[PDB]
Amino acid sequence: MAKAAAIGIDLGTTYSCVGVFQHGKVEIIANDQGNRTTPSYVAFTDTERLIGDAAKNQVALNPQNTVFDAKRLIGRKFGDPVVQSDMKHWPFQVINDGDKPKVQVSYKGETKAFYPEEISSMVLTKMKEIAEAYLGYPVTNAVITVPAYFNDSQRQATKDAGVIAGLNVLRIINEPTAAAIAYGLDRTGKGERNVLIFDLGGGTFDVSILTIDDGIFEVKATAGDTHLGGEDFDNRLVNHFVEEFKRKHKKDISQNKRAVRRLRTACERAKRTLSSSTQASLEIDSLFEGIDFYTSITRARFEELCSDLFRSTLEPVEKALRDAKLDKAQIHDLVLVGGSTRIPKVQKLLQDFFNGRDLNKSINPDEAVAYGAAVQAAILIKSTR
Ligand SMILES: Nc1ncnc2c1nc(Cl)n2[C@@H]1O[C@H](CO)[C@@H](O)[C@H]1O
Repeated sequence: MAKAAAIGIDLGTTYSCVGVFQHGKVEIIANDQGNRTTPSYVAFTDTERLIGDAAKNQVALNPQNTVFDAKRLIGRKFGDPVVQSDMKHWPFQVINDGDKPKVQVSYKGETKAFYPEEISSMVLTKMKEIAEAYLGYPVTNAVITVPAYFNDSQRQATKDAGVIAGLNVLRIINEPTAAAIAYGLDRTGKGERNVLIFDLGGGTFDVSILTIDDGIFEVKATAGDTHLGGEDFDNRLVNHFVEEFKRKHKKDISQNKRAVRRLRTACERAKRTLSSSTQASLEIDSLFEGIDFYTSITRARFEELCSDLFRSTLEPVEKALRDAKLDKAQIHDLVLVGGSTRIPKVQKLLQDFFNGRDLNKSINPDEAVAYGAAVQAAILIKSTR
């Protein structure tokens, strides 16, 4: 029953996803708000602790006590220059507890501090409860994914997050490996298969090259930009609309925090529409000083606004190919991961770079990692019996 069941969890920097392999198919499980992905956010309020959508929805009102980006801290020392650099951009407090970072917040009127693995365990507990509500029984066995470049300390702290969350961690697997499993790229018989995973998420960009020799995976190269993702494209749209509002009304909205946030969420939505329509409309009632902001933008203008950012995704692709000592024609498969890979210009740039090649994109890119993890969790729990 529950002991013969296992889930696959993609514990992402900005969003998390949970899947279950049953009756010959993967089911990506929708949360209680009907969403197939859940924000990796934890909010501490005057009455409760919020996780996911409810935590993301109140981030504007409670920025000091809304934790996100715990994956950027997990398994790291406080003195790490990555931690020191990132801390300058977060609205929550990061403290030092014997060279280990802790996030410090106000919860129910009291000062509390949490290890990154305790924050990630609250995200994992939520994914576990989402699976349990779908299945009708508690599931405890899980496969949890991590980036291919995570070292032993980051992998161990992720497994610790799983234990705190009440999960039996069957295995910690690499995100590009789970994505290759989702597409069945390890079941092509004999002979070495070279796979490139192009993973463009909400806040990070990763390129991974894997060799699959008779079911055995080997990471040949990892490249990317830890500070490039979908949110940079939302911000390019924000700057455009701030300049358009200034041209139409001769008023600068940039300093009004509420106006900028409402414009930001509307921009994120319009950006998503631009992946399937050639135009999107913004409909903001009383954006600033009682002025409605009803406008539109073409996909052509959006592509111009992010042109340099889209083109920059090809430098880590070339870098990974040189590190792996492989030419483009030596790559057998191209896999898309992350919601931002739905952007048509991004697909066109990657396809043209690989000389007109087909892309593996039939599985929802923001769900491919959880899909593969769910497949692996089923194989692993079956072998355990
Ligand atoms: N249809 C889409 N077109 C463009 N961007 C998208 C789309 N869906 C998501 Cl999610 N994202 C973005 O992916 C990230 C999460 O993986 C977020 O930045 C989200 O906006």
